[PDB]
Amino acid sequence: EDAELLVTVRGGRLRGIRLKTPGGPVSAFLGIPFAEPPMGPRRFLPPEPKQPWSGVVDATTFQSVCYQYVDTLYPGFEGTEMWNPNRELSEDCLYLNVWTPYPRPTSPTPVLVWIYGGGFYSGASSLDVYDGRFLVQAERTVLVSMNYRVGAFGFLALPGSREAPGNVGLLDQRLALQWVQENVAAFGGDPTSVTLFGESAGAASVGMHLLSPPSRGLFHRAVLQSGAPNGPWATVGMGEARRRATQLAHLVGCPNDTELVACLRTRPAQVLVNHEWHVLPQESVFRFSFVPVVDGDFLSDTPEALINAGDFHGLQVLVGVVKDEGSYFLVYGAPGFSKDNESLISRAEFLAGVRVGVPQVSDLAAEAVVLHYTDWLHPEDPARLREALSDVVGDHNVVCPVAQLAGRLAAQGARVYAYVFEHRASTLSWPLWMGVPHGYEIEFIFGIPLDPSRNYTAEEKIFAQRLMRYWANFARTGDPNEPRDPQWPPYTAGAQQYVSLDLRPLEVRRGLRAQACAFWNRFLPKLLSA
Amino acid sequence: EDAELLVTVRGGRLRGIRLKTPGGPVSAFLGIPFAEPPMGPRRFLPPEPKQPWSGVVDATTFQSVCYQYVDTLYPGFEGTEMWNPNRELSEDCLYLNVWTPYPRPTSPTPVLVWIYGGGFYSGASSLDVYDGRFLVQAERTVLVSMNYRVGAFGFLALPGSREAPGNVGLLDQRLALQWVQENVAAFGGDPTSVTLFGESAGAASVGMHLLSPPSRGLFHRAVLQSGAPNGPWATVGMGEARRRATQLAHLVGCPPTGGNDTELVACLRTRPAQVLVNHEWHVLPQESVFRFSFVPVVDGDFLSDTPEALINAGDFHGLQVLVGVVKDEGSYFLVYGAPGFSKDNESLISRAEFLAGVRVGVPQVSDLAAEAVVLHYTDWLHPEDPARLREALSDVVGDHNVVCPVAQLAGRLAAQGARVYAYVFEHRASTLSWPLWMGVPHGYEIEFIFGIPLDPSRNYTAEEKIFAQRLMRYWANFARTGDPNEPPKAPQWPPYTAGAQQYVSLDLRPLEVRRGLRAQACAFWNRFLPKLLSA
Ligand SMILES: *[C@@H]1O[C@H](CO[C@@H]2O[C@@H](C)[C@@H](O)[C@@H](O)[C@@H]2O)[C@@H](O[C@@H]2O[C@H](CO)[C@@H](O)[C@H](O)[C@H]2NC(C)=O)[C@H](O)[C@H]1NC(C)=O
Ligand SMILES: *[C@@H]1O[C@H](CO[C@@H]2O[C@@H](C)[C@@H](O)[C@@H](O)[C@@H]2O)[C@@H](O[C@@H]2O[C@H](CO)[C@@H](O)[C@H](O)[C@H]2NC(C)=O)[C@H](O)[C@H]1NC(C)=O
Ligand SMILES: COc1cc(-c2cc3c(c(=O)o2)C[C@]2(O)[C@@]4(C)C(=O)C=CC(C)(C)[C@]4(O)CC[C@@]2(C)O3)cc(OC)c1OC
Ligand SMILES: COc1cc(-c2cc3c(c(=O)o2)C[C@]2(O)[C@@]4(C)C(=O)C=CC(C)(C)[C@]4(O)CC[C@@]2(C)O3)cc(OC)c1OC
Ligand SMILES: *[C@@H]1O[C@H](CO)[C@@H](O)[C@H](O)[C@H]1NC(C)=O
Repeated sequence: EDAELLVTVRGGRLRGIRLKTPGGPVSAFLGIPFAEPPMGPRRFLPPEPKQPWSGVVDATTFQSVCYQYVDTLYPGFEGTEMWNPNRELSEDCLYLNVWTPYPRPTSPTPVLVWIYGGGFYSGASSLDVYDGRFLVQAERTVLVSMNYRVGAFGFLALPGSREAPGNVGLLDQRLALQWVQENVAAFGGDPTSVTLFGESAGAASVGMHLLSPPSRGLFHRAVLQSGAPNGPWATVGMGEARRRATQLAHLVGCPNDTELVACLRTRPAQVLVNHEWHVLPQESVFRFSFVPVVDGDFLSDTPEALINAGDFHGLQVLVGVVKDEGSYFLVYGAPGFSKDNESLISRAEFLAGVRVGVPQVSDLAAEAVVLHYTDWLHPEDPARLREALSDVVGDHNVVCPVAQLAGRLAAQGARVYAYVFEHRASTLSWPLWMGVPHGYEIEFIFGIPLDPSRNYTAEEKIFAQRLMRYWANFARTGDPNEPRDPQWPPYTAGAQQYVSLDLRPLEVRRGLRAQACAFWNRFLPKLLSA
Repeated sequence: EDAELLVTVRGGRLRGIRLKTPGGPVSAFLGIPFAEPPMGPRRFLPPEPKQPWSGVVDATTFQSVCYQYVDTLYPGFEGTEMWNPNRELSEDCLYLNVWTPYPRPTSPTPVLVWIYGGGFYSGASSLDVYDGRFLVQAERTVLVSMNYRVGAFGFLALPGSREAPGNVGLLDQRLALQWVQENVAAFGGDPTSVTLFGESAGAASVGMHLLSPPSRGLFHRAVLQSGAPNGPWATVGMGEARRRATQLAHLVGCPPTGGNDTELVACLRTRPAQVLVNHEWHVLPQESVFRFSFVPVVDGDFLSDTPEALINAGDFHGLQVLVGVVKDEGSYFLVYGAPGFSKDNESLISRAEFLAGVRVGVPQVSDLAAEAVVLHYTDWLHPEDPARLREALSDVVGDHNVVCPVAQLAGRLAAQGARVYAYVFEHRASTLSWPLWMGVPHGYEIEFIFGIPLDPSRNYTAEEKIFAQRLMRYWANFARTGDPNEPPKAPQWPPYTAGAQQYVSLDLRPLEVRRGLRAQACAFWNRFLPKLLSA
């Protein structure tokens, strides 16, 4: 019996499992319950701490995936399947995972906490691409990831009601962060050095914890990869949340908030999932039905407001984007797009594409998008229209919200590091026209290229090793830099410096699409207010 | 008596003068009356045709400059004085000039008609820079130029009223063109080949003649240099013109505000010309640049609709047009009103001076509109760089007032049947006295088009003399054939079209072909901004 795989936490005793990497073993504790199962009367309610157990919890395998919609746009295709649930779906899904060096560290090790993305409607901590073994072995951190409720289960809100208050998936995350404070020491972790990191909705989540005081006490540094709490998709107001909750009830045949939630509770989970997409008010890309709601509670104001009025002295943040943030989303709703052709759209498709990509704005607002994003010397050229519409969607949803966050944070006391990730994985199965799509930096941050049984090049392995070193340096010190030799300077609102991450050494550049983001961040809001 | 210097026109007999030019003699008939003097009771009224006379009128020197404001921002400075009146001011100013080859052409010769600019408030055909002797000598065309009333005398309007209907300066121009039809043959000119050309307000006037059918019969081709009838400075609506007329009258004590139009006008008629002139600048609604008090008025008469609407709805088959701009359209205007600007320093403005300059440069738009301008003209990697800010303000003013209106005109004329040629004039004259930062300012191609560098007393380089010869050639080729190209191995000037948008650079190097008249910038001014102003 291996004593390194026995741990006792506040609720009871756990048995882990030893895992192999090419660098040596690692200890993992997978499927640790951190909340009571949010089932039956508990659906839509905030999570309750897991009651203590007798005996030994088997923590040797990933637990169930939270109920969520499963992608079937390209059945069997690696590019979609790698994001899909790889364990059975269940509402009993509130488990977290801890990876630690082997043998377990005997002194306080810095903790990385991963929050997965997936539009707040999908994702799982068990996905291969989020495997913590390589980071833990190579950089000697403790790594934690949790499942949190997604879709209606995590974000359906009838604001004001006690039966469906909203933001419960965010409370799932907070609760797991509380669990880490109380229990990570038992694994060698140091509860006083917890770095949060997340991608997409995960990054939006990280930012939300930054802006919510009951969460802010539970971690020390933050990494936001291709996502921001101020993204136009990342939150909804109370009115639109109520409307969507109400449209979901009617689609599944339910009728007073109390009677409405009670009827929703009688419905099989899969039935709610089968109607995921149907509650959005208009045809769109990069929009998700059930997202965090601004109701004065978890967020006391909009993240934009909270960001502008925050003092961020004492915070270090790492943020960044991939080279082609918009491309992936176009195959899921823009007319004329497919992974299976060059998606060389027409001017008319570009224009209908803009209405989809910037949903719910006035025609004047759309015209201003079209103006900014048309090359008026080549207004009708298919390849430029494809790149331009990718830019529209990527800038609006990701790049410019991230730039805004970085600018405000740096100007209000935080030390910010920014990157653009510009390497297209040799193993990437999405077409070449998609460039470096959303999500495709992650396998490199987790050092997945070190897995022998996969097809990455020798250069790609070395690259993954650089990136794990940046991320872990940042977790340990608040600064990604290695000792002097090409340096990664902090991002400031004036100089606006960021680095390109690819196979070549660090290259410093200026401005996160400064001209485009001026439009989205400075001009467009004024237009929308008049 | 010299038979060449004697000519009979419908009105009576004329005696002209024989001018020396470095390439040979030219016959000039300067100061031909074409209207009854718009004096006294005829102030603000449409021009009356000149009554026949007995005997011989001496057309031997330029007549008076029409009453106008005189610039004193830099007294004695060559750059300003070259534009100022060089004859005495008078309301008695409706004279035109004809230059013809000596000996007089035997067969009918194509005619160029010049229309000066100066914001509809200033200018004269007598200026040295508009001397037609060199064009006529080099290219054997007939050149005509006319005076027309400017300022309140030309464009004060109380719309609807008989006593000050507005647009009489444009009617002055039209009467001159009728005179050309009736009389230019007597000088050896061809009334069936008449090409108008003008710069700034003159270019805008040319465009208005295109858009107004009774004018349209009087010429065949048009050249618009750095101006367009659709420019935001070039017309006002009836209400704004009335407001301005009324504030002028009020500033000079008429009536002893508003009232009977007949009475208001009669009171204005008793004021000395100079009294009106002194208050001219004072009626503009806000502090501004590139704005002028009394300009053509859209009243349904001369212009049946806005020039914008007429350009859009018009059929321009059978028409050739040549249009263009200088390299730095906006710079000149900035020293006449934008904070931080001077000809006597580098005008390296602050960001705050830039924002304030935007309000002045784009007057009478919403705050949101101004914000859109700041967004499109700020470099967000260098938002406070003084040199860049100076340049960008120059571009705001140049694009908004000149480049974008001309591009829109060119695109619409091309799309709708006209052969269009477009240019950008990029040579900065060796003799230019304005500071280096202004680059190639508004108005500084004219001296080259008119061949002024051939004038021995002036100190242009030999290359500039060659350049001027090339330019005169294109203009004359265009006037003769509707096509500036040489009827060889010489680089070709391609038509401008709404899709390819090709134009040429004019300078010391040969023709270089380029695409887009500030196409990105102009999409903002011509496509987006108007939609924003509506909403
Ligand atoms: C590129 O493909 C899109 C999408 O098409 C799907 O995948 C293709 C490879 C092929 O199997 C199509 O038949 C599929 O629909 C094409 O867009 C579609 O055009 C059809 C009509 O021709 C229309 O009914 C669909 O709605 C369109 N799909 C979308 C997403 O708008 C597009 O034309 C292809 N581009 C080419 C051929 O250049
Ligand atoms: C550039 O000049 C302008 C305008 O000024 C004139 O010419 C200068 C060469 C110098 O002799 C000035 O004193 C002249 O007035 C400067 O702007 C002016 O500043 C004065 C007071 O200093 C103020 O009353 C005026 O309103 C300003 N004029 C404006 C705003 O148009 C400008 O500061 C000069 N730039 C420099 C010195 O860098
Ligand atoms: C099939 O039905 C539909 C599916 C989608 C749909 C699916 C979708 C996304 C998206 O934006 O829209 C983005 C996405 O979620 C990612 C790209 C994402 O957001 C972030 C990260 C990863 C994991 C890479 C992802 O979840 C991977 C899975 C993705 C592509 O799946 C949209 C629809 O409306 C147009 C729709 O029909 C109404
Ligand atoms: C001194 O009083 C003022 C004068 C002006 C003023 C003067 C002026 C112009 C102009 O845009 O505004 C442009 C101008 O006319 C030209 C550049 C032009 O338009 C076209 C061609 C030429 C001949 C070169 C010009 O007429 C030459 C004379 C110019 C420079 O003179 C503006 C004022 O308001 C800010 C003002 O104060 C109320
Ligand atoms: C203005 O006054 C004159 C008298 O001097 C008169 O003949 C004319 O009809 C009046 N017009 C109007 C509109 O009152």
